Amino acid sequence: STEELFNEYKLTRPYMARCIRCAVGSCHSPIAIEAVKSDGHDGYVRLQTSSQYGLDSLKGRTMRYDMHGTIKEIPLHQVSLYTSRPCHIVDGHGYFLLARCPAGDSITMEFKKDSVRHSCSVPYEVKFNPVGRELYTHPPEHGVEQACQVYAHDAQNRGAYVEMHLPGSEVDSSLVSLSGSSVTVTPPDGTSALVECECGGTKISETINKTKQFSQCTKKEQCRAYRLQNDKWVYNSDKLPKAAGATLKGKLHVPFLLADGKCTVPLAPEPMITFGFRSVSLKLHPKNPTYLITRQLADEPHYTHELISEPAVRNFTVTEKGWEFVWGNHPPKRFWAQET
Amino acid sequence: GDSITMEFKKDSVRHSCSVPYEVKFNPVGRELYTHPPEHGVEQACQVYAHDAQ
Amino acid sequence: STEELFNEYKLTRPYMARCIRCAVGSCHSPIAIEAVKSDGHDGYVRLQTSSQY
Amino acid sequence: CTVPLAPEPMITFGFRSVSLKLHPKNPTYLITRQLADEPHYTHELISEPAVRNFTVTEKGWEFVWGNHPPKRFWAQET
Amino acid sequence: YKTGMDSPAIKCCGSQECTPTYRPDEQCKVFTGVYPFMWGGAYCFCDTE
Amino acid sequence: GAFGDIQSRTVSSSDLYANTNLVLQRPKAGAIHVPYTQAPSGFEQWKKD
Amino acid sequence: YEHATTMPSQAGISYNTIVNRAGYAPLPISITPTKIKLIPTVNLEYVTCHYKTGMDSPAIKCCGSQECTPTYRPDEQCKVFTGVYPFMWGGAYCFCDTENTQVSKAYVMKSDDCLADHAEAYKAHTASVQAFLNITVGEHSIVTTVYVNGETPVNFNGVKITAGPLSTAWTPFDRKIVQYAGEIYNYDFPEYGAGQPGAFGDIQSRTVSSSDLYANTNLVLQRPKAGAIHVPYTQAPSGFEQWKKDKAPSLKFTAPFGCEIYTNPIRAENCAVGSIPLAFDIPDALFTRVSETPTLSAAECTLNECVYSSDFGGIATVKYSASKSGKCAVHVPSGTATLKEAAVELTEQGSATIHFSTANIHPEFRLQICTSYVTCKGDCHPPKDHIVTHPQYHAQTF
Amino acid sequence: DVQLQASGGGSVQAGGSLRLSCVASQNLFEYYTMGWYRQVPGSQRERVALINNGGSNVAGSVEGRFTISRDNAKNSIYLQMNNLKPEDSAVYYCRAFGPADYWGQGTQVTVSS
Repeated sequence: STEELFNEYKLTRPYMARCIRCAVGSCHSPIAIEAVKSDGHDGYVRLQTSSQYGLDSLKGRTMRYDMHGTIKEIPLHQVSLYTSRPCHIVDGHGYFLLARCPAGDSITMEFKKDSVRHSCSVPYEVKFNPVGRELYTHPPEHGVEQACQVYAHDAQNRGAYVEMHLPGSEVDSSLVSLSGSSVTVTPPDGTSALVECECGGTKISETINKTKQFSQCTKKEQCRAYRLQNDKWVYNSDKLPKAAGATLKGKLHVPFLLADGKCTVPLAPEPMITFGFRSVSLKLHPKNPTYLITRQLADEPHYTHELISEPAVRNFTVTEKGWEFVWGNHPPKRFWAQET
Repeated sequence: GDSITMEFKKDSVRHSCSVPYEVKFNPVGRELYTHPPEHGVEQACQVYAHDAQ
Repeated sequence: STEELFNEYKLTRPYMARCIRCAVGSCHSPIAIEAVKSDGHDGYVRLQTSSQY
Repeated sequence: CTVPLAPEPMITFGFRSVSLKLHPKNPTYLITRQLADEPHYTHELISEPAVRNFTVTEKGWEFVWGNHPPKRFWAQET
Repeated sequence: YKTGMDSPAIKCCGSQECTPTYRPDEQCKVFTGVYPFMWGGAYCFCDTE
Repeated sequence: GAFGDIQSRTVSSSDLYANTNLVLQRPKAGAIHVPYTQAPSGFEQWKKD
Repeated sequence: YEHATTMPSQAGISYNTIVNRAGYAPLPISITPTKIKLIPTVNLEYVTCHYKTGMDSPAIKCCGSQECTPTYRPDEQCKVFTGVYPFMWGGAYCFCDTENTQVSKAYVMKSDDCLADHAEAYKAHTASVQAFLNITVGEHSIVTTVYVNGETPVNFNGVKITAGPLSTAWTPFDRKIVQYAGEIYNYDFPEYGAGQPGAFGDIQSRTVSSSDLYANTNLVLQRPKAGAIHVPYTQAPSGFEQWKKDKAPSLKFTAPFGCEIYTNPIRAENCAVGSIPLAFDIPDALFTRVSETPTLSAAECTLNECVYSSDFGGIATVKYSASKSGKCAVHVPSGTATLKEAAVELTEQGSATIHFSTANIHPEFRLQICTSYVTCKGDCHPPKDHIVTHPQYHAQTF
Repeated sequence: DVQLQASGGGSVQAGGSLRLSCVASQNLFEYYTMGWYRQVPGSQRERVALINNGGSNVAGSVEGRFTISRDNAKNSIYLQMNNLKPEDSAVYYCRAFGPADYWGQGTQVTVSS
């Protein structure tokens, strides 16, 4: 069951934050990306977004996000992401999203509401890490299997935790309005509010579902009305204001961990050998940049580290003590000269 | 691209014409990028007019 | 202010002209290319055609 | 228009010597020049990471990297 | 490594102090006279301090 | 900026010596965040080597 | 009381002097040049940009003959073709087989996109120099803009100051100049009426709106394709285009002495060449009598920090016992050391610490302080940094 | 020292429009929030509008009539006034606030019924 592996996110909410570049420009968006970590090999990326996943206002493929205080939802497949070529999302849990993406410099994620498209683009470089010695750009279709490190597709609890936090006091200019002479406050039903005014002296008043008219004010700009909450904690993000007092209320395990799995790598051509006395000519013809890693079995290896992507000829001198060359992911090859 | 093609589809007829006129991208600054980036410092530039003044 | 710019083009008509490349061969297409100009920076291209927009 | 901005090179000082490590994402111009009457102006396009060593005297030295602003330097006695 | 972040501690028309947690390579710095914003207008209404 | 930047006695020592040169710059006006400048992760450059 | 001095031609570095008079105390002078300009006289001759070959409609005739009517457009070419069979979407335009005559006409004008992006030719000569300065004489601080020529002294509070012309009249500008997109190049173009194809200057307009054009691009008319209607042609490419494919790096990046060219009014900023003779008609009013100024006794100079660095990396504390307490001008007649400050407040019996830049391993000199001279001696040491980001602030002794 | 030079002030009638322009001697907007303050003769300086990367906020007295815009490249801020009324007459100063605070010298704006 995932409820015990998902009950933790019944205790928090999504939030709407600052986006340096939405569809317009410097902007406020519900999808600000705090960080994306990508330390796999075949292109698995874990993203931290400001929105929450998998939780109803349960259901699997639904992003639950914020909008000016009100929490809305939409299935994941309406949202999409790209860097230079479109991505393929794997899944998402809580604030984290596991996806498949190509190489690039800037992430750009986008979704669409009934009339307004909301996007966010950030210049966090995407680092694709090829495996072994055969360098490529897209995952292969066959070959030989090796051990690899890949982010886990599912959610699990492990020796790593993050920090949720108490919600703060968010100002709201909609709650504060202008009556005929006084200032009107209409806090949301079932929650208290705090309006600070200096149109006279500095006032601090808490209205608990109490529509209140306060004199001495002419415009609403002389006052600021905040909103208060206790439950539905939020992540230790730098884009939000701190709460009141020590700001610690527990910790939370992390999903999408780097596990040891198996990955297939292509196999390079078997090179053409043409041997003469104490020497060998090699004709090579790789499909891609592949490493030749050679040495001698003597007191001094004279090891050669080099990368070939173009078919080339090479002559080497091999001693009686032996010789080693490794071509791509093939096993090492041994050749000992004989007196002739 | 060295050629430009343009085309539309009638009820059942596809009209399409192509010409080999060079279409060359002109990067700005001292970096020879290919496709427009997302960020960076702001400079003056010369570009066509979107309006029809 | 847009309509005064727009009105002056009501004194012309669209027309055909020969495009060497068709969907098959060389035609007198209705969307012939008079010329193509590309001198901006971001690849925005102005194109001269035989039809009206 | 916005323009791409290249990473910061890695500098290294030495007695009448300056070494530089370079890692361009894309092809970018380096334009270097002495601050004297005679330039030895060097305009070059770098597209691969590389290492390069120049000499700078007490008379000054200048270089511009991609779209970054100009960089001036002056040698002294050590 | 990975850079551990804390939310900024903001006081409007006031002042703050540094509380060293003694975590490794801790960096705490205080800047006055800011004018931060949030979506629903300015987060606060002061001009200085 | 090189090897030895982070030093933990073992995998689960729960302590570490950090020498990574965290330098705090000033944030943007009218924007809540915590910018920073420091040396690159030395492990990255070493595994490049 | 006229006084003449020579100013190094380098903006951003302060210069301190003393006007000495027998019966009066020295008058300090502090001058910091901010910006030095070089404005050559500029003559516009013409502009050049993208060309474009507009084509006239082919005039057609069936069962007859046509003629060529000259029109005298720039590099205009007209030709007659015979024996064709034209066509359009409807069908055959003609039922006459032979003796069908076609007049094909073409010419060149300037691209209408280049009203803002067009290269301009220029003839430059007779350079003049101007300077922004911040002056302080007798705690009278001013910021001024001055021409350096032998005329036009600046006047303030009865003080006249005449700047002597430069010690050298060299210009980084050459006679013949081209500007493009705000960058400027010393390249040789042809004159008016002698342009060539393929190279810069192929087409030539006297101004952007002169509407008188010269064109030479070897435009040749080719024989039309049979069964079609068009004006085939062949010509050399836009010489402006291949010149902008050449683009030798701008004088901004090949100028001598590292002084920066700016093009709003074209000039070169802060060319560090030569020196400016100066002369100071300072009235006697600002001078101070000796009795009005402090006179000291029993002064001792000690070198605290000694490092022959480019900057003022030298600390010297002079202990003194002064009769009166008052600010006064302190200087070194020689060039061994460059003092950071020209004057320091004097107490009755205190000591004064002075910053200076030195270049002698065994620095030894006499410093003049407001009445008298005191010997200063010590030993400097090498600095620690191989390269710095600022120039020298002293002269190098043999 | 950084200087804020304000211009565009003058004399107009009621129902007219104007555009002020304050230009800074240095590129300072990227680190500063720009503000326009009006001062009736004998009254304290009071905010008209403020602008920075987070948007623009205008005073409620002049909402829907005064709008503030910024241009970092030109180092210029513009305040377009429309439908002015006789009480709008005052000396308007541009303020740049950051680690340091700078006040514009100001220009006279007069509007008559």
